Amino acid sequence: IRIGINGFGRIGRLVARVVLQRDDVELVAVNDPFITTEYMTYMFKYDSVHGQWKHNELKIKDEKTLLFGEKPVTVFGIRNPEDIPWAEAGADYVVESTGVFTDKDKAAAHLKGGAKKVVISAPSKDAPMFVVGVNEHEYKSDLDIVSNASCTTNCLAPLAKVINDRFGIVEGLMTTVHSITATQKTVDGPSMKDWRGGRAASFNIIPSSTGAAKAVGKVLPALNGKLTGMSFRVPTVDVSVVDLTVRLEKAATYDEIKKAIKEESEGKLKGILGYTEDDVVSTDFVGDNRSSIFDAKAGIALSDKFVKLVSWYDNEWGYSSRVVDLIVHMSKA
Amino acid sequence: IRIGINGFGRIGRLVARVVLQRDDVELVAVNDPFITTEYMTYMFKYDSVHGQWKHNELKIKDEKTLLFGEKPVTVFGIRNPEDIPWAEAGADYVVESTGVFTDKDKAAAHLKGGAKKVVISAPSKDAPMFVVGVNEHEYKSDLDIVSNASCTTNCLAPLAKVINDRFGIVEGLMTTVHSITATQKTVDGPSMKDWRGGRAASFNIIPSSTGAAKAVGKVLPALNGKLTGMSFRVPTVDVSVVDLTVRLEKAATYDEIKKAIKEESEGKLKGILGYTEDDVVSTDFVGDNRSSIFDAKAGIALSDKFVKLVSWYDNEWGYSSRVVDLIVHMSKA
Amino acid sequence: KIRIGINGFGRIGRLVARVVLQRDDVELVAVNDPFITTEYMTYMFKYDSVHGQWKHNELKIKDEKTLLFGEKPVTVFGIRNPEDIPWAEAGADYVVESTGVFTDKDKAAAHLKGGAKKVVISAPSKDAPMFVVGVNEHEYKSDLDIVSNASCTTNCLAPLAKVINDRFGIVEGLMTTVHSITATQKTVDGPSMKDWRGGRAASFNIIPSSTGAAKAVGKVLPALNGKLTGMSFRVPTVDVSVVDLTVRLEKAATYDEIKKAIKEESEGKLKGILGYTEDDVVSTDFVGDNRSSIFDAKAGIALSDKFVKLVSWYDNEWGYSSRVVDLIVHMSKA
Amino acid sequence: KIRIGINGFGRIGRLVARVVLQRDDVELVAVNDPFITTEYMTYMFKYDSVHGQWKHNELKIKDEKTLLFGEKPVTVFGIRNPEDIPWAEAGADYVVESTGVFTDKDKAAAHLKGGAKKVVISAPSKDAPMFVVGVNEHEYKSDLDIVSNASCTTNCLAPLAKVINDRFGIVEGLMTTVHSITATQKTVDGPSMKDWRGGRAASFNIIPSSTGAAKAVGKVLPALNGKLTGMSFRVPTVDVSVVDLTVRLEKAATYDEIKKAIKEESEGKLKGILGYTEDDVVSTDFVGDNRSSIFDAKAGIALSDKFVKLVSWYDNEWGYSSRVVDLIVHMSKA
Ligand SMILES: NC(=O)c1ccc[n+]([C@@H]2O[C@H](COP(=O)([O-])OP(=O)(O)OC[C@H]3O[C@@H](n4cnc5c(N)ncnc54)[C@H](O)[C@@H]3O)[C@@H](O)[C@H]2O)c1
Ligand SMILES: NC(=O)c1ccc[n+]([C@@H]2O[C@H](COP(=O)([O-])OP(=O)(O)OC[C@H]3O[C@@H](n4cnc5c(N)ncnc54)[C@H](O)[C@@H]3O)[C@@H](O)[C@H]2O)c1
Ligand SMILES: NC(=O)c1ccc[n+]([C@@H]2O[C@H](COP(=O)([O-])OP(=O)(O)OC[C@H]3O[C@@H](n4cnc5c(N)ncnc54)[C@H](O)[C@@H]3O)[C@@H](O)[C@H]2O)c1
Ligand SMILES: NC(=O)c1ccc[n+]([C@@H]2O[C@H](COP(=O)([O-])OP(=O)(O)OC[C@H]3O[C@@H](n4cnc5c(N)ncnc54)[C@H](O)[C@@H]3O)[C@@H](O)[C@H]2O)c1
Repeated sequence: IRIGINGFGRIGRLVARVVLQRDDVELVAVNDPFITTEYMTYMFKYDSVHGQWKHNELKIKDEKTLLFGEKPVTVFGIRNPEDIPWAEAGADYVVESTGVFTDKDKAAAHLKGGAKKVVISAPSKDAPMFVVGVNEHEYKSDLDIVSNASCTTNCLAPLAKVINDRFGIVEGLMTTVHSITATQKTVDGPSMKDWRGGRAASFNIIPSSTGAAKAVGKVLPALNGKLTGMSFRVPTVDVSVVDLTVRLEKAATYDEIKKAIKEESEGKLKGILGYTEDDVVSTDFVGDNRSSIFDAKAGIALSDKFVKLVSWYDNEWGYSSRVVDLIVHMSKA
Repeated sequence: IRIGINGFGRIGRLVARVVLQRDDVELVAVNDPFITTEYMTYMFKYDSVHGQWKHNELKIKDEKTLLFGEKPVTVFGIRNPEDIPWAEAGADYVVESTGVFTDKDKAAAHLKGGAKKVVISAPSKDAPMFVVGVNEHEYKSDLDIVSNASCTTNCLAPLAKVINDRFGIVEGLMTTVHSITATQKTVDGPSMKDWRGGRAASFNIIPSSTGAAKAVGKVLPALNGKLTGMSFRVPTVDVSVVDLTVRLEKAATYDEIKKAIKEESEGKLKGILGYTEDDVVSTDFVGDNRSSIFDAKAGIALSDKFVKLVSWYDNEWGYSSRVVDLIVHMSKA
Repeated sequence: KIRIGINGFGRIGRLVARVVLQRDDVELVAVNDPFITTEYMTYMFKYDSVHGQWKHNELKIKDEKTLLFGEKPVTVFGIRNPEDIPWAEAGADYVVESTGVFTDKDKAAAHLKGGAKKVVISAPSKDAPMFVVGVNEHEYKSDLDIVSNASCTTNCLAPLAKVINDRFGIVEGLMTTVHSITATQKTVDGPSMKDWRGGRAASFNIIPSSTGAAKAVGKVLPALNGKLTGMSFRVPTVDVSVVDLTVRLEKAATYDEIKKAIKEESEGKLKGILGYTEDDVVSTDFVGDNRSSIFDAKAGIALSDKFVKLVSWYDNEWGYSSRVVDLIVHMSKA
Repeated sequence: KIRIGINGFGRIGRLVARVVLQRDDVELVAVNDPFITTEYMTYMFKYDSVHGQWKHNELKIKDEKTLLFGEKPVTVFGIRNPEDIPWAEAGADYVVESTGVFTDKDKAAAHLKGGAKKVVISAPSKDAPMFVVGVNEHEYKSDLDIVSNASCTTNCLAPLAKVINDRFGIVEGLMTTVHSITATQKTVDGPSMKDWRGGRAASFNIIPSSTGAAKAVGKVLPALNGKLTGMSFRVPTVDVSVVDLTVRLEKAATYDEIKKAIKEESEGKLKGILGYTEDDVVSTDFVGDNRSSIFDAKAGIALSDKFVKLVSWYDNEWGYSSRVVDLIVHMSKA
């Protein structure tokens, strides 16, 4: 299980922290043209949210290798995927976490290097989409390039599946309150694709567009077309919270809904879905590695068919775990 | 129209800025035991959100009077409402904006001074509740003490009334993303009444409880029991956004909903309800004095009976305007 | 008379424009920014996170070409390359270079090829002469093809440093600045090849950052050249900074006397440039303050009467943008 | 042996407790806070915005009375008045006074009435002697009924100031601190009768704030007494501060030599107290760092070899809370 990372960013570095820590996978190659080999060293070591790394990893040679205890990782800086030699240093698995190559077409440039699989660290217009714990088994050794969906979809689908599996969802609207990301700006700046997105990120509540509810349909067909949503970017560095307003087919009191989710959190969905009854706020989930954590005391019901459910997620650390879990599930057909 | 302010806080100072600016009202008395006469001078002058004041106002005498151009305001520091002599210096109208005296019973201590009316700057368990533009006409010269509802209710009811007036609301769930307030804490501290509320305010998304949807019923009886909601406190100094997920009786496309609201914003509800199609984020509404501003591009519809609507509000400045408008409407039966 | 052009419609670009538009003695001719659509330009100008909505005007007419500011029409350019900018072809005699990427004297010169008579660089340069208004803008000479309005920080420091120097003389001085974030920073830990700490998430760190401001003062105030050095920390505020000045003086003084001295100069030659407050100010109190430097009497502290620390506030965006307009005006007369 | 009591379960209260609980050489006996319910105490201890969830333990048993920390049981008090605190009745030999409201030597003494042998004030005092670990904790003498662990800032400054002083001697020095917000500040502009700027909304202002840290150094380091003075700015970060030191030295030096000197002392007597980094650090890099002062070589700047500026990082909450525990331990031995 040799893993390469394309784009050593929030997700890429975090995914590296996760990979290097597990004993069943190994980190073979990193690519990022914008970060020099040594600089990678600094970026990996220090982190504003996740803390200084607690094991070890340094620069061995002028530009080609880092040393983690005793495992070499080679370092590339290649602007173009097709010109990444994942082959010439092993790494059957590639995490595509640049944000520019989500088109299955564009991520395939990785097959041209020596790479058996590609995992895109975002939703794709056109790549099978899997969310661990909900539809990862729909996977096949014959799918070359795949997607781990998005952090929001990963938080939503697990709650969504359980909710519909047992009470059925007539209709659903989701709102997420979400932390800022690399695509935002420190001060009002240009972002042609999304205008509300150039506004100074830590000083505004910025409405923002999210395709996750339309994505839950595409990993969970019973719900296809039955949910949609929007988002608000707000000024926290990390952690987000999903807010789902749903209409239930079968009448259910709040307490019933509560321990139906508690059960799955203990059962099939342990490690993916969590459940809490504490008075948590978002810093409480920094470093939490579940996909979704249901917040019982938070949610609210109008009537036993109409209800609002709140679930947390650490958009960076949770989603990064799931990437590794997909990859491992991949290698075991 | 002589107005006194109890508790020279965010709302009280802002309401003072609003009163002093209008020509149809006058600011007679301010009470606040925790702020000395001169200090009031400093607090009124400078403001982190609203800017330095643009007309003028200074300390005349050791502890009893401030001078605004040529109008004296007397300054009290009395811990107990019943012992405030609103009489002995005029001021028929009192804005109760301390946050400790929302009980109609407790606000009545103001009638014991020389005061014809009291306006509570918050919801009351037991005081008639009015939201300008929605039910201010249900008022009577015989109601002694009143409530201007809450900032969220003031943002919600105007959208709510229009929505139900024309398409009918079967069921509604509201979420607000809301700025932090004086009740929150800079760092994790004690708040026995609400635990998620002691967590460091500018570093968390903090779920929080709101009675506004249950309050919209109590100024708009058609909707009584047909909406509820929750809130998220987030790290912006001012401005909040209401997010309403509603189920409509009569089918309506999004565009229809849009210009049905546009119309009222131009019509009956001008100055209370606004409408925009721009890419606004919350700083865009700092200083906006409407009750509610509908954000068209933001909202979303699943189906023509199920829809999500987004409206902004400047929790401090909008609500403070409305207080003055209630008071003025009061004095004119 | 006095038509102006702006290259780089960013924070300084748009703001210098809110200024040029509010004055009578100056006109806004055209703007260039290859990264902002003509309609986007109206959105960005109109709404501002720090300085509020713009309250006079203001729309566009030409599919891509022209913006109507009230009734004045501004020509809109989306052109990468500076010499490809036909400034004159839309009579733009003065060009504000607020791009951040052409602070070189030869670099800025590309604007002249375009048919343009002067280029003011809204940022310090390695070569272009540096003038700070109220300190040495008289060295301007009509020959200077290209100029620099130096930095926000140098504008807060210099005015202040002069009064202190020209009344008690500065022997030795060290400068710290507590500065707001800027567009060069990152929302989230990200790549900053030229400055590593500067890649760290901006609104959640106190970030040591470099500044030349204390040495630039020597270049605009050759009296002081070589006697000042400093550093900065970027911190999570959207706008407004503060200068922290540690100086030793030849001429003994008290805090009261240095306080009185500053007030004097404040209404003298340096009115509107150097300000003086004795209130309990905090940084939001200075948002939209057009003065280059505001001295804060109650904040500072003294060790001796020769060893002292001096506090000056400044709105890095608005004071500086005002100053650019000022300096241009003075170059039009002289 | 070494049982400890905490008055004021706040930021310093709860954190000194995460410390006392992690060590073997010390026990946590009981806590007092009239404003926190016994069950609330577990919530507040458990979850923390800056330092994460606590990862060893930990529950309660007694309706109101007792908390189980792993298997150690802690007695919970909700009592306003210090002398009403029967500390001994629950064998608590050492009392950490982290309330903020009893920093007076006679004020702290109320704890002794309660049957308690020593009171460490987690904050500087007007009277109580001030010891800074690694600088002068040896002046402790077994007679001292009551002690002060001084301030977070004095702990960052003193260690550093000594190395500089005892190798090149400080003639004259001025200190600035860029400091994180604390519980004394306000989310929103609100009343601060004792300090007006300190009432201003904390996460949206750079706030000038006062500090005695440079003068407290003289009281713990009488070599330096009267040669340092300073100020601070509070800024929108939740934890971690940085010290800005402007000093002139009798003994000429280079930046390299002062750099080498600090490193030396860093592993010498002052290991674990004074730290030394040459990396590209920012303030989050120091969250949960238990050292009292971390010197930052790349940040600082030098004017002469007698005029220099020195940068030290510090986690005001965690370093200080570690230090309190340290000083108590040293008082148990000596
Ligand atoms: N941050 C989150 O909460 C989060 C969560 C889920 C999914 N994602 C997804 O992950 C992807 C990256 O997100 P991020 O938050 O890490 O952003 P990021 O900006 O920190 O990472 C981008 C990285 O890619 C590198 N890069 C850019 N072009 C490259 C190229 N052609 N070759 C190699 N490297 C290149 C950059 O230097 C940078 O380090 C996006 O697709 C994003 O939607 C992010
Ligand atoms: N800030 C908002 O967005 C907002 C919006 C709508 C309603 N309100 C309501 O307004 C009220 C106050 O809100 P705020 O945000 O201005 O808070 P705030 O803390 O700034 O104001 C409270 C003020 O009351 C003074 N005070 C306390 N006790 C007093 C007493 N007994 N006599 C006289 N003065 C006393 C205080 O010194 C303080 O100045 C609350 O009821 C709140 O729910 C606030
Ligand atoms: N923001 C401040 O506090 C401030 C203060 C004083 C000085 N300055 C200086 O001002 C300059 C710009 O600063 P800013 O803060 O406005 O930066 P900014 O990023 O906000 O603005 C730069 C603008 O330049 C545009 N741009 C980039 N490349 C261009 C090109 N080839 N042609 C035309 N436009 C281009 C960008 O689209 C952007 O709109 C820098 O040199 C900086 O040192 C900034
Ligand atoms: N937070 C810091 O960075 C820090 C660092 C160094 C020193 N200090 C010092 O520590 C002291 C406390 O600081 P803090 O930051 O933890 O403050 P804090 O407000 O967070 O904690 C004070 C605690 O004292 C409790 N309390 C108040 N009155 C009490 C009483 N009568 N009896 C028992 N408990 C009472 C409060 O409930 C609160 O839990 C102050 O003296 C401060 O100078 C704080």
